[PDB]
Amino acid sequence: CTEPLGLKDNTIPNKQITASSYYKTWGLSAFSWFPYYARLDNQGKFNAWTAQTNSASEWLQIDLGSQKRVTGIITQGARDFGHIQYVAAYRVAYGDDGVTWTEYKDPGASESKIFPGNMDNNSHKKNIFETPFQARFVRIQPVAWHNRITLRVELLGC
Repeated sequence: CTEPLGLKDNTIPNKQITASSYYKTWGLSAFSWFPYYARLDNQGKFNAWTAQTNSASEWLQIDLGSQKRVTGIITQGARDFGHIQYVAAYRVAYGDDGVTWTEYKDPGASESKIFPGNMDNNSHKKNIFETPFQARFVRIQPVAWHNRITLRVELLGC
């Protein structure tokens, strides 16, 4: 139960990947870093999701399309005009209706777990949830970043 859930191979459609906001270089639609570009190993100039602002109130939401057992996550950052960008730490939340959420916590913990993220633009960083959760929706909540909040993702499970 550690299989890719569909982000990298486009099985999860673009409309199912949303975010608090997305970046547009100098407001040009042509320079959009759409939420649905946040797919592992996405190639090209605009190959990742980048939040409009660098705030801990930003989030990337993935609708798996159906309930799945989520056991892990893999992330990458990206590069924009020679500048390395990536999320260095993040929390995870999940749910089934897309409007109510549960922040991931170790059993008995009062604080949501903060997962160690990337440290560069292309290396894959995998985290395994010691306590898998069942859910249709998953959101990644950046807590720390380098230059910009930028992500490419893949969720693992079955």
